[PDB]
Amino acid sequence: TVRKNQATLTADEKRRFVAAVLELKRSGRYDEFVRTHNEFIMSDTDSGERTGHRSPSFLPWHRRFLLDFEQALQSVDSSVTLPYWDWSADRTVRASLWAPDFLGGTGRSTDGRVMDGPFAASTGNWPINVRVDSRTYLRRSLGGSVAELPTRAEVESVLAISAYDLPPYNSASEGFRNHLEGWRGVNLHNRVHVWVGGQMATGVSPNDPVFWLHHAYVDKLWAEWQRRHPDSAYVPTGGTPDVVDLNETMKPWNTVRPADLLDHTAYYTFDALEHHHH
Amino acid sequence: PAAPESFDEVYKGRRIQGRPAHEHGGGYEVFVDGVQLHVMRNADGSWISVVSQYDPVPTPRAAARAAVDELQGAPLLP
Ligand SMILES: [Cu+2]
Ligand SMILES: [Cu+2]
Repeated sequence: TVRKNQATLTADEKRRFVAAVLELKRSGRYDEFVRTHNEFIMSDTDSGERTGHRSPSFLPWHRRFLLDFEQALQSVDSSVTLPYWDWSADRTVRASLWAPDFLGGTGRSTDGRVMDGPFAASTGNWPINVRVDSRTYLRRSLGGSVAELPTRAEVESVLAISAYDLPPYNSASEGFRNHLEGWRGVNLHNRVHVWVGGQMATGVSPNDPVFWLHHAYVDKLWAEWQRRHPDSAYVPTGGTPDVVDLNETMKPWNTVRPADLLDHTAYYTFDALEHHHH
Repeated sequence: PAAPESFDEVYKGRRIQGRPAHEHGGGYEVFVDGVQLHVMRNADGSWISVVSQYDPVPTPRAAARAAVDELQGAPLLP
């Protein structure tokens, strides 16, 4: 399994990815990923149990969720792997990611409805079923609620932080995880959700297929952080209430721990990942 | 932390209400036209909601207003 930069996919790879995603939607499997994500993002809380977000396990949790999704895609087309979106590089509305042969573009200004690409509601192939309001069409407002996507310099400043995470292990933390998630500092992951807008900015954000490409890049940034800091590792390592410690298992699977997901190479590699250097 | 005060107003034609009280166990509840809007308090005392999940706002009334802004007239679903 090699996860590739979306911008580098061939036309045949784009076609096969889109088709596998539409088949997971048609068969009813796609929407249960949306629902699981919704359940955790509405439950993960700074003052209580927190597993998928606002906590050290944000990164291993999303790594295992994306693996479950990639495995579902490979069950439809074994050649398909999850691509990633480097939003530091591919940062305008004219990026090929947003072309009608891949994810389609921004939403029209009246109702934010996406009007082109394979996921436009007019296709009849992308009903929004798991939702928080009456609208059943994909919406986006690229660059509408926040001006700019993160830059590489901003990404580098976060990758430079040595501590994986820090007490109190929530949205108030200093440390790498919370800066990558974006609750403190220049803001990487949260701001990208806001920049896309539409469902991507809400608690049913996997309704937009760009969800997976964004999270696959966030996942790559964790891998990059590990190469930059081979000496630094997941924390906490024991006895922390409400937080998943290194050797504790994670919901909803219960059969995997952060410790099992630190090394992505047991499951996939990237098209390119610098080895450790100075 | 103290619970925010309740509120009741009409904003962009919709009734928004807040009050101290599959999702966390809410310490504060917000409604848009009588339908509950899931909101959550962050460590720094700001708020988010399901309709605007990644963008903190200062208060539960701000989250209600941000939800009405984003909904553009659509009924909320429970
Ligand atoms: Cu996210
Ligand atoms: Cu070294």
